[PDB]
Amino acid sequence: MNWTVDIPILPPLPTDLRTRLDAALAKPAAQQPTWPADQALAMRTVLESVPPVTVPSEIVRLQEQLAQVAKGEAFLLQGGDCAETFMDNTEPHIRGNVRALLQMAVVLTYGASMPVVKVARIAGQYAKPRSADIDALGLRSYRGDMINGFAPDAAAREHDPSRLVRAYANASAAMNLVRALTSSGLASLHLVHDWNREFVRTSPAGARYEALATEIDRGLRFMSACGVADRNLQTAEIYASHEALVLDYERAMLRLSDGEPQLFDLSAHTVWIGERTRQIDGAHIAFAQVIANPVGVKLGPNMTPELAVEYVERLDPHNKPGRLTLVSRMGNHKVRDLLPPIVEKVQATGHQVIWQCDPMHGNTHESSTGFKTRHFDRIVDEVQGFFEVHRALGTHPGGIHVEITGENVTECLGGAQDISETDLAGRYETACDPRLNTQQSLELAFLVAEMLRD
Amino acid sequence: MNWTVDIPILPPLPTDLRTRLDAALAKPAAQQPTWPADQALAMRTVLESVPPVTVPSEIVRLQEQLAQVAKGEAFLLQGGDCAETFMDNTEPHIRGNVRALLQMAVVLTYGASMPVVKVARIAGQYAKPRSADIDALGLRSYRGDMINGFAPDAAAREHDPSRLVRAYANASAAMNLVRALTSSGLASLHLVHDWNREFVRTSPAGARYEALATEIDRGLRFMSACGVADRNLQTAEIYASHEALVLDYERAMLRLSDGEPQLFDLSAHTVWIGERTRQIDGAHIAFAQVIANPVGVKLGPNMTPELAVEYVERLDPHNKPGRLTLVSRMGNHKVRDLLPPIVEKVQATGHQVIWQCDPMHGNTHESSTGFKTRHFDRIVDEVQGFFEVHRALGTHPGGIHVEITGENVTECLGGAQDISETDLAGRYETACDPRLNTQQSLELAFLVAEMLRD
Amino acid sequence: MNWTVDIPIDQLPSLPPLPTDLRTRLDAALAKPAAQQPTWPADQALAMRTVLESVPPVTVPSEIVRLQEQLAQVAKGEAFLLQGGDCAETFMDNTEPHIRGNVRALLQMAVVLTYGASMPVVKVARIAGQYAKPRSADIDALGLRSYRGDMINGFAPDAAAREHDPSRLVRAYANASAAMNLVRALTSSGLASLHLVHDWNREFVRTSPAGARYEALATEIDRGLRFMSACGVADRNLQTAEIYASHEALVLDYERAMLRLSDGEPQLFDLSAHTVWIGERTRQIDGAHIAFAQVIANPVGVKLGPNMTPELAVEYVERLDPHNKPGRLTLVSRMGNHKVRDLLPPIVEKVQATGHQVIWQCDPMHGNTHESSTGFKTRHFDRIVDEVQGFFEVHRALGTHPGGIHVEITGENVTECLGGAQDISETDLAGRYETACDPRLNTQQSLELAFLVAEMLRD
Amino acid sequence: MNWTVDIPIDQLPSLPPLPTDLRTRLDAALAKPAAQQPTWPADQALAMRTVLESVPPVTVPSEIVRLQEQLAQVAKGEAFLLQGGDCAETFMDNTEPHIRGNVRALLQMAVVLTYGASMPVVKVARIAGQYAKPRSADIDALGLRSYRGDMINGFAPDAAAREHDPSRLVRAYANASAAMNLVRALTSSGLASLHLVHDWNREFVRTSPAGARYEALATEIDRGLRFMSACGVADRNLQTAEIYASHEALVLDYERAMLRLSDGEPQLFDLSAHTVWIGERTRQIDGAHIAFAQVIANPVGVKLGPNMTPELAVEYVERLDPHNKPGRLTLVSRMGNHKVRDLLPPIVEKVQATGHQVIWQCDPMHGNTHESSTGFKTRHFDRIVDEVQGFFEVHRALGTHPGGIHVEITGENVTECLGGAQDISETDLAGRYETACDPRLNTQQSLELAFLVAEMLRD
Ligand SMILES: N[C@H](Cc1ccc(O)cc1)C(=O)O
Ligand SMILES: N[C@H](Cc1ccc(O)cc1)C(=O)O
Ligand SMILES: N[C@H](Cc1ccc(O)cc1)C(=O)O
Ligand SMILES: N[C@H](Cc1ccc(O)cc1)C(=O)O
Ligand SMILES: N[C@H](Cc1ccc(O)cc1)C(=O)O
Ligand SMILES: N[C@H](Cc1ccc(O)cc1)C(=O)O
Ligand SMILES: [Cl-]
Ligand SMILES: [Cl-]
Ligand SMILES: [Cl-]
Ligand SMILES: [Cl-]
Ligand SMILES: [Cl-]
Ligand SMILES: [Cl-]
Ligand SMILES: [Cl-]
Ligand SMILES: [Cl-]
Ligand SMILES: [Mn+2]
Ligand SMILES: [Mn+2]
Ligand SMILES: [Mn+2]
Ligand SMILES: [Mn+2]
Repeated sequence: MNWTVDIPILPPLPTDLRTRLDAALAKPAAQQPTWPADQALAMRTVLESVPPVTVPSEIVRLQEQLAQVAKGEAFLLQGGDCAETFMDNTEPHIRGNVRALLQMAVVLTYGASMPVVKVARIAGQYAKPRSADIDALGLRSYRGDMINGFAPDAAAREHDPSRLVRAYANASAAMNLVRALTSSGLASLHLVHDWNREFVRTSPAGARYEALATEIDRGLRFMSACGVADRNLQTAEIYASHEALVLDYERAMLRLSDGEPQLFDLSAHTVWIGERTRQIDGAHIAFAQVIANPVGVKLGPNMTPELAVEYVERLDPHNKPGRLTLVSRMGNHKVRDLLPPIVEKVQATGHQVIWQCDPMHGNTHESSTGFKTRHFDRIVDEVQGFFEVHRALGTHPGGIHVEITGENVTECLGGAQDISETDLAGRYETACDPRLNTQQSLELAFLVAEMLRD
Repeated sequence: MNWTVDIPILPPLPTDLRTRLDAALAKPAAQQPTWPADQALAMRTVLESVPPVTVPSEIVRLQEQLAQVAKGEAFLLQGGDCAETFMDNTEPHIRGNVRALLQMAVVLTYGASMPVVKVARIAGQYAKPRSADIDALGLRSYRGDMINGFAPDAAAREHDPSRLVRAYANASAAMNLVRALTSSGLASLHLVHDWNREFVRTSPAGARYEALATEIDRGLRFMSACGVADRNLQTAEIYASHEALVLDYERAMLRLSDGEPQLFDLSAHTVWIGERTRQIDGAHIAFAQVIANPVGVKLGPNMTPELAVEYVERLDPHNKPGRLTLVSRMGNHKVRDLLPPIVEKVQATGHQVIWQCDPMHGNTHESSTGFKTRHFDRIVDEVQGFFEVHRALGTHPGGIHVEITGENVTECLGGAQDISETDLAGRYETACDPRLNTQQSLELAFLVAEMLRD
Repeated sequence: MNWTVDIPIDQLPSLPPLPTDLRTRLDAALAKPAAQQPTWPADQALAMRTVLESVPPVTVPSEIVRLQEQLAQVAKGEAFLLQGGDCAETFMDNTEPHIRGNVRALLQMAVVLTYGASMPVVKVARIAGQYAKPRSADIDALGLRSYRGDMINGFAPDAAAREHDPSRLVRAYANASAAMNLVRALTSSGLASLHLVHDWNREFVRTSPAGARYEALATEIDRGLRFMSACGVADRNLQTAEIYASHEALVLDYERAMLRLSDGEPQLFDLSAHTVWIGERTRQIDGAHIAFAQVIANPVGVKLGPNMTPELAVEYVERLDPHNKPGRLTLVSRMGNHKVRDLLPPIVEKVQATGHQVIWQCDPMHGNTHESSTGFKTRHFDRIVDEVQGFFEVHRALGTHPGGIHVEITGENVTECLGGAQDISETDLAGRYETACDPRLNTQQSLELAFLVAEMLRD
Repeated sequence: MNWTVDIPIDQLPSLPPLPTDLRTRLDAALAKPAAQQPTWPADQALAMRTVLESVPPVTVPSEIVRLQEQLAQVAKGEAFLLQGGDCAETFMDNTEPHIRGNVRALLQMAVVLTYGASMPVVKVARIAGQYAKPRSADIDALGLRSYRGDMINGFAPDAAAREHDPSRLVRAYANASAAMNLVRALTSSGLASLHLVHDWNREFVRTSPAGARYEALATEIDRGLRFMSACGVADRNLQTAEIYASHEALVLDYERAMLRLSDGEPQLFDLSAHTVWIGERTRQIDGAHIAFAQVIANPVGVKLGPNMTPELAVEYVERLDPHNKPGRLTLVSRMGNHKVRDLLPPIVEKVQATGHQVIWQCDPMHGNTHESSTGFKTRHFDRIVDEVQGFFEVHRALGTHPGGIHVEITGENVTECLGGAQDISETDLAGRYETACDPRLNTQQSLELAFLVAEMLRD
């Protein structure tokens, strides 16, 4: 029942990188798995010899496009599953999520009148933090498939270092498919947009989006009338991202680039540090300072303007637009009060970060029926508030970071489908937080396109 | 006061072309100048040695694009001065007309969702027919600058064969400039469309066109957001056309192409035969049958379905879509009754003509103040009727043929500027029929774009 | 305590099965006898196939359809096929440097071949799945069950490692998908750039002992590239590099589990690769391998060695190109340099007369293998070049198209094939003989071969 | 009764005059003495200038700005300038065939030069206005006032025709605009296609008596083009052909009347052409021609013959490139093949030390003219080639850029220059000596020169 891998039995890092990497990893690290060190080492030794998920030239390219976002010349769409699972790492599922991002992106592009950088939560989003080590059933908490199992039994919840290699296998398989898919017919704007027009026809609030959908279609037809063939467009790039949480995994996937040599985390193109692991003197922030990838930090409602500035100065020490993304997650009822003084203070530093809205993690609650859930209207209202904040300051609302899937799940309440607490039981499939289903994700893109237009 | 040209003192036509050309020109020809034959010959001998205004490969290309029009895959915009004059053959004027066509074309392209073929009435529109040889002042009628002078005195109205060479000089100069202009910054869609947005801001009915103007701007911005640079578009082609009226001029500008050899009239890319010279057994129709250029015939209210068919069978004997354009000029109050049976009968033949609306020549009347004029609303209503006719039959409304200028003249009544009979006296500059000024021409394009959309 | 980590293969729910009609066709084909198959228990094989039936595919049908179009152009004399990579991939060497080196060598070869042929070169790597090999003897020189490639057992000369382990099917898939991922990343990186890739060809000329021989062509290629640039052709404005994946379809357990239905018409594609070939020891006309190739939509190839008859050749054409699709079938000649000029012409004539258009591809390696006095299995560069030379002569005489080459190469500076400008000797072989099977052309030899074939395309 | 038709020049209302400040500057410049001007009455000249002030321009400022950018690239060593066409255009020969033949020859030369130089070639024709020439003697060998070109008087050797006729200004404009129209049509026709144009270079090699000499390069160019095509470069996906117009700015009446203001910054452009040069006999440092060149925005050139000093050269640089704009000024060497290697280096060194970047262009014709024993004025192909050879040597020795050539050519198979592969003799000259002024390279000679210069660019 096991495939078995041989433990390799080789370029030394430049002395300074070895020193800084060691210092970063010696700092305290929250939310790490508790598995034996000798077993972790063996797994990392396997991962240090595998082909990388991404390569440095792609990360450099992403950095260039994120700079444009930071400068107000592009918009960032980041999205995908809350938690990828080994079980659902399948072609239909992956294609569903790629398609939903593409569908959203064309609508946002038209509304923003500028390019949309597409970053999927995919090919590595297998680890999550927990506030409690014992869950509501008295079991050790599920921390994602890189760590332990979702099944509600003790043995499955044991931390298993073999999941580090299993997670890489799943991630590299998914990434291969994402690459194949973005240079397939799935890339074509016309294909992708006719999907949106089917969505408009079947949605209960379709008549509401019909005008913009038609306008987009006429735009695409105009492009074609002017002689623009699909043969000669910017062909689709979808980048890979996840939360950099398990440092055993991230450190094993570091590779030294071939103009000074730098350390790149090649488990992804970009990674972010979450609320529970962003300790300013912690290993995760220190790890982010050593790697060359673009990075994000999640900023919740206890964020101060002063700490935001300290993240900016530590994480973008050389003033490189787009290197750092600050991901606002303040709850729809607070975003308007809490965000402006953070934005003002950071902007005064002269650094150019991307300001990205995560309207999901600040707006979750537990339904009467037991399922943890989010209301579509709160998610939409946070994005609305985020846009108001930036428009008042004249700063750039740079992007959104959403949890979505191309499946017709029943996880977040509301939308045009008016998903109720009752409906939640029928198709609740997430291993963790509730995702916008394909219709809700589409509807949000339309709604956000209008915010971009106004 | 004269430049003087030496009379050349040389490839024989294939025997069949010489025979057919001679037969065509021996047939009766209406509306020809009355100047001595020996003087005409000398002028034609000069014109037989000049560089051509157009070349065969451009005419072949136009034919390819007109085929697409005939098949329902493109739309034809034909427009420019009623009568070009030597006096106004200037850079500002020519640029004005090129700009007005470009402005109209972008709007029509967006509305049609397909390419617009642009054919200017330019670089040769120097001759006109007259129903009376003596005009309202008792003078011999002005027949255009290729024939005689506009000035109201006897001597200026004498027919002067030297105007054949003078007309070529003016035509080749204008064509040179048209070519320079269509590969200048004037070509750029963004430039051209910001003009339309200034028009929207200053028009008295601007609020009416604002929505479509914004929609176009968002379409252009989307194109740019998708990575379409102006560097890599279909760069502007504007073709040259005039009424083939003076056979001394047209025959002198024939050239034998270098896959069988054919006769091309290189005074223009396409030419049309007017109402007063379309005698079925006449020299003009017979001349049109010998040349390889695409051709049009104007069809007025006494047109029968049967005669239309005879034109089609004589002028498109080989069934080449786009070779023939049938130009409906029935008056706004008749187009709806008269056009359908012509369309039905021609369509039954299996030939594919372009159906083009000329909403001007069927709707002219004399104002109380003396000036010959047309009402904007009748012009618009004829185009509207033309579209209704085709939509009922499921045939392709292929194009419009309008008389326009990029100057702010006061020649046609109405439009958003509400030009009245009083206003007509202030800026009436046409050597012949009243042209839509730059604002009216633009407004019509918007109106026609909506017909194309509905 | 023995330097291994086990990776749980959790059972996960199955996606919908393939259509009953197509599975009916498949079962009939696979009831045919299959040579050279692993001996592992059926129940274990089934469990592992079940895992593979639900994994993300290595390739997708639209790429296969695109390859088929490019291979049609090859069959019609309008493109040239370059196929190459390791004789056997190993899991141990399935690393970034090794993959990058093989991708690089193939690109280096292709630009030289493109110039020489004055037509596009279709690039198909032996990569992301070449993990199984037949054997003639069930017992090797060490008295062990033979190594059958990493999909089946281990190279290490010990009993435990040599047992047939069906878990290696899944390990094979993990390695194929990781490699394919990287091949995709590399072909859209700076590695794709013609200028970058041809500068490497320039360093090669400067340092090769016989570089003076190739300088003329290398300079001429550089001048061609600079002309492109001078006419205003930007490198982003070219056909961006496609490298397809291929291997020998040997382990039917693996291939059948990697079958998928196209989205739609709908039919079976083997998504473990873009194209696969059938080997000399598994091409029985009524065997399971040919039957499997009949059922799949991918372009396929069949190796043709010196025992081939024109009649059997014709039977392959009738079974595997029944719809007369140009380029769907490639016939790969491996007759030895001393036999190709005699044995190939009758095969070609007979196939051409069928009215089908196959690709005629030259494998100049597998017919020219010998053993050194110092032990190592080896091939002579000159014999390899000479078979391709003879292959061109055959087609030139017949007015037929020499479609392409199929070679075993690596971007490593190994010492596996004798000869080349480096004059690799029998003594030298012991330095870096790293192949887990047949001797490969090293990076210099492979690049030197491309220059030589470029000259053969120019005459 | 004498085979002429008069074309009325109707007076038409004037458009707005040029700005007063700019006309003030112009008047100050044109008060300077002007050599070689027609003697026609001032009042008639004025009337004709008034007509020309309102005609559509020959060129537009955006094309001139684009040329200036391409000429900057030449000045910096990143492109090569090809300038060529008739020594004198005549109204009688300003026909479609003749224009097409000259455009064709220039394109044929440019593709060969592009390959050889491994960089873009800027194509500037001597066309659409080269209708005026200076003379040394006011009385010719027939006892007549000298022919001054068709803008001024008639070639025919009779008194009436030789009188200076200001109507010829308008006839010149009519002919320039007709020619420019056609040049524009031709450069966006199939004549633009690299393949078409290079096939002509292939026929030329096959039939030239010394074609064996050029076959290698011709084949190599063809292989480069086929490589482009093989890498997927479609001919519609290239920089579509631009051919600019130039002539010697000689008749100040014509040039000043063709001045226009750019739309906007705003400044004077001479829209009778894209670029104009000042000749050897009108380049007085304080004369009207240099002053006129100062005032206009177009790129300009100055001919530099064997009397030139480094100091005067430097004065041209200071007057005509006062803002240090690379490529705004071209210095055109015409020192004779026996003198260029001695006379050019001191001029170059001195100009380079100024810190300005001019274009160094070689005119290998006007310094190598002699008369045959059979009467005809002529030039030797070998002397022409040799000046360009010597010009390259000068720049190679100095590390400076040989910017381009300026040659007199036609697409006609005339017999005007001795030598070339056809070995044109003194006897042969009488067959087709058709130039109204200096002897031109015929189509074969001009194409042969391009191969030879291509080799000089390759070394
Ligand atoms: N070198 C691979 C290591 C590997 C590749 C891919 C993978 O998913 C896991 C492990 C092996 O020995 O198997
Ligand atoms: N594998 C990393 C550091 C490393 C070492 C060497 C190298 O080339 C890349 C990355 C660790 O956790 O120490
Ligand atoms: N060959 C021209 C003929 C010509 C050209 C242009 C023109 O506008 C009129 C006449 C000449 O002799 O003048
Ligand atoms: N110039 C024309 C006919 C013609 C003759 C010869 C030629 O090459 C073209 C056209 C005429 O009126 O007779
Ligand atoms: N869903 C995957 C199946 C898989 C994916 C990738 C892989 O390399 C092996 C197996 C799992 O259960 O782990
Ligand atoms: N408006 C023109 C001026 C002109 C145009 C073209 C030309 O070749 C000469 C003169 C005319 O009066 O005729
Ligand atoms: Cl890289
Ligand atoms: Cl599906
Ligand atoms: Cl042509
Ligand atoms: Cl103006
Ligand atoms: Cl079975
Ligand atoms: Cl053995
Ligand atoms: Cl004056
Ligand atoms: Cl003389
Ligand atoms: Mn989440
Ligand atoms: Mn009219
Ligand atoms: Mn092998
Ligand atoms: Mn000369």
